[PDB]
Amino acid sequence: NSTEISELIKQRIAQFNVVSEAHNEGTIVSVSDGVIRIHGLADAMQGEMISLPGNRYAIALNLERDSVGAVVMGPYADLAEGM
Amino acid sequence: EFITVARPYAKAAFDFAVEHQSVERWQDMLAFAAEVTKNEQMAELLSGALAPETLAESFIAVAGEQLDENGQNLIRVMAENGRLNALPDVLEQFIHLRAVSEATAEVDVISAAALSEQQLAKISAAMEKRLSRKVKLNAKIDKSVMAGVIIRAGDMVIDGSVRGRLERLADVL
Amino acid sequence: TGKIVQVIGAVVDVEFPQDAVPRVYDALEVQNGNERLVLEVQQQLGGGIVRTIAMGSSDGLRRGLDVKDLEHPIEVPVGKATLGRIMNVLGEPVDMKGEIGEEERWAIHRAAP
Amino acid sequence: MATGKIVQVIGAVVDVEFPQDAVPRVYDALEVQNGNERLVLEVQQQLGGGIVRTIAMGSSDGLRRGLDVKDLEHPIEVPVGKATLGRIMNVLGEPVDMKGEIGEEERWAIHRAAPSYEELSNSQELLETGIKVIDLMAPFAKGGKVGLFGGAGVGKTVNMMELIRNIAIEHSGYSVFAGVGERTREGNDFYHEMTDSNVIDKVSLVYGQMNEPPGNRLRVALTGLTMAEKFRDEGRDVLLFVDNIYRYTLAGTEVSALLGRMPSAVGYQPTLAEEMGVLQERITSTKTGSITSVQAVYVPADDLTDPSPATTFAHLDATVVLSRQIASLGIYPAVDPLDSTSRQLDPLVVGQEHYDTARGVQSILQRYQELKDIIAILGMDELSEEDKLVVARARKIQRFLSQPFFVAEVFTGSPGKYVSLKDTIRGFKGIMEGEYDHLPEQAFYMVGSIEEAVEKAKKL
Ligand SMILES: Nc1ncnc2c1ncn2[C@@H]1O[C@H](COP(=O)(O)OP(=O)(O)O)[C@@H](O)[C@H]1O
Ligand SMILES: [Mg+2]
Repeated sequence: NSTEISELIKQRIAQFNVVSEAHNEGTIVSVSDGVIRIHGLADAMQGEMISLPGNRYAIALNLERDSVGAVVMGPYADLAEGM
Repeated sequence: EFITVARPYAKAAFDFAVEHQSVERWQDMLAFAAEVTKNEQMAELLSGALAPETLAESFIAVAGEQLDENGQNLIRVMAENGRLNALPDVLEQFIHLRAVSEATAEVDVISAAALSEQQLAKISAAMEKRLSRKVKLNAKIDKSVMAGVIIRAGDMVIDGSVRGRLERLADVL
Repeated sequence: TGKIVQVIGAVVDVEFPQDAVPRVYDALEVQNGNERLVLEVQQQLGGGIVRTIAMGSSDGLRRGLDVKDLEHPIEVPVGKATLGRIMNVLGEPVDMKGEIGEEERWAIHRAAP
Repeated sequence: MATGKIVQVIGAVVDVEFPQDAVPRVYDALEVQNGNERLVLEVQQQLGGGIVRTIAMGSSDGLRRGLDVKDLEHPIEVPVGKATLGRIMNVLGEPVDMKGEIGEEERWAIHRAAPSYEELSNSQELLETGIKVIDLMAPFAKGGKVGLFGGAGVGKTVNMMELIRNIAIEHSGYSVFAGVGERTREGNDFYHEMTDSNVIDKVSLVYGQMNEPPGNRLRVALTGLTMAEKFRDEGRDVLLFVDNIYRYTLAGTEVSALLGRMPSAVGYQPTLAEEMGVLQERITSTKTGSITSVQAVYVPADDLTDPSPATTFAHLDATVVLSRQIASLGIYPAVDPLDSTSRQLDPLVVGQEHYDTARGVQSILQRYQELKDIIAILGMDELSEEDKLVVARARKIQRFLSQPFFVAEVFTGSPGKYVSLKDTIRGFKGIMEGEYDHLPEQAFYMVGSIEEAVEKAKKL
């Protein structure tokens, strides 16, 4: 039922209204010791500056699959998940 | 590779489907789970770092046409361990396990052209005497064989191509 | 609101709902038996889990206990009240005299001048 | 068409995923547009299903996950031939001298196997050099490997510039200079020196400096060999100068752990000996043609026991160990006569008078060394007269090993001296036989032949 079952899935996914992140955006998923992990952010170059909430920036140093490692330039105790 | 993490869940499912006489239903259920796990949006939900409980609800709800024992649990427990990318491997593991218990071998034959269906039936009965299983031949028409046949029987194979003999003779020289 | 999920020696992991996870240096409170234990958050892991350090004895904690999320750092008395007295890391009085009569309390994580 | 996508970029290491058919094989090249910059990747591992892990031959900055990669179905291939003479190139064989295209006739892959055991050719055709200590203690044949071992600042480069002057100008054959991990200033100073002396028309230069990402420093040594091996296969006699073998191994160390390898004894890669072997077994003189090579070898921390210098000692025909002590004492070149040797130092192949002189010199200096701490604590008065004699002759011998170089004139303000081999023997034999026992030690310091030792003695 492969074509029918995969349509059934596509419609139920859309109807649940789960949705992709935009390219050039992501979310912080872990904050620890001045290093953050961001999910998403597909169009991030290595060494790029990513704007945090606030005027704070982080440098993207590590481009894993399914994660980004960035380093925070300043005080970091203000950040959280979901940003 | 996910084969190793597939193995505990595939064995638990296969050990369980025979306690409930529904191997045939479980197989198509897992083939379902393997096809949905390939979807490009579902893979983004899988990579999206929800907590396992709310992610589990976000997967169980989307795959509701499954039994309480079967779908809602296997998908949740593999989701807590983050193993759901193992599902295409859990499927093949499950199939193999079945073919083992049912004393079957999914023998493949390869040839330059079709066999006479007397050749092929002889091949079946002879492989069933070489092995100790009910064989299930499937042929392939590969023109590089040129003549003869290859019989592949899982990890074991039997080369009867002329090309293999030609390149063997080229090295006996 | 949250629950203890791991107790590894001195560190304690607490799981919170997705929308109210404590900030990177907030303090939490647990009733460890008959005693109240303060925890200090160190890391926000993913899925609303935080790693914390126990400000007291970590024995007796059981997984599944319920923590209480205070919304401020460790805040200690300061000034003329804390002048003849012995105090604890939590800024509690440790001499057998009564309470410290402070007008003000400061969080202990501040910035250098 | 493009066929792969980048899936990880951790530091200098890039992973690319391809269809499970036609995955690139090991040591292949790949190409990606790093913005406007064409970036080359070299495949190092086939790992997992369809994935390859690779090293960037350029800066890794500016790469995104999901960039398209095109697989060139060959290794890194470099220009080889006469068109390479007089030109500076990078590891990829691209001109860095701004004189235009190379104009090559042929291009060759930098990864190739070494000569077979039956191809190797025996030689004892001893080269003569102006340097006294080397020609006395470590003479070397045409077609042999020479290694200059030292820690930082002991004279490796000044020695190699002197040997390039003395050997290469008499040599009529083409030469290759491989600047592995060289300082950019020293590379420019060399290029201008050759350009002024008009010997640049017979040297090909490959430069991979310190600033370049690890893949360049890793692979630039192999581009040097690939050019020298083209000249050898034409049948020429070639001179190959390699500025540091050490920073090839170090360029391997930096990237090794990111390639997933478990660490070895001193943090080196597990494959240090194979990586050294595969490179150094190509540098050989075959029946068709001869490569003669001089290599400088950095000695980390000045310990000759560190795995990297320790393994390379077993590949070389002559090993000139420089020492920091002798340099700190101000004796130049700082060659240690006790540690340095050659396999051409045989009575059969050198003159038997040469061999006897060398054995004498080494015996005397060894006998001085053991006396040193005795004199330091208990004092010179508690030697005997025959030891007071041999301690004097030892000091005279240890001065007569020093020499002014034409390329070490800028540092010291004195002319440069070239001594013929025969004059060297004649002098050291005369000193040991005591024909000059009456001359002061400074009459031997920083002088040429022993006739110049008696002229300066007269002035003294
Ligand atoms: N023969 C020499 N005469 C005068 N100075 C020398 C001589 N050899 C070395 N030096 C001094 O020691 C320095 C360090 O040696 P050099 O060869 O330049 O670097 P390295 O030895 O590390 O390759 C030289 O730059 C020079 O200052
Ligand atoms: Mg040097």
